[PDB]
Amino acid sequence: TRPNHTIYINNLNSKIKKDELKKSLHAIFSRFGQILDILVPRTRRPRGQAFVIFKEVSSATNALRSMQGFPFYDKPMAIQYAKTDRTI
RNA sequence: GGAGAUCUGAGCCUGGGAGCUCUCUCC
Repeated sequence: TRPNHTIYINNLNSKIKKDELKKSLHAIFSRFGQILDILVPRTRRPRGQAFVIFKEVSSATNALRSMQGFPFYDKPMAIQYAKTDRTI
């Protein structure tokens, strides 16, 4: 995998409501750059993943470096570049 | 077809979870 506009975040707290997770993620990650969209897809098992789609790849690069393993609702976030870029 | 719904709908797969499908609601 190589850098792209989208970061993949998992190990998120499954006990937090979706919309509050999407809101907090936006508030925390927006400092790195403009966010085009935040996705918290409906998993078969309880939600524990999200995609943050930045406008520039550099914003994703810095977002991934800074927030790697950072506590988030009492859990360290595991961050990667999204397998497939989710920008349309 | 599209958009949603399960720690608060379900089966299978996996067995160190970015899997497949169904069901329901709305358009």
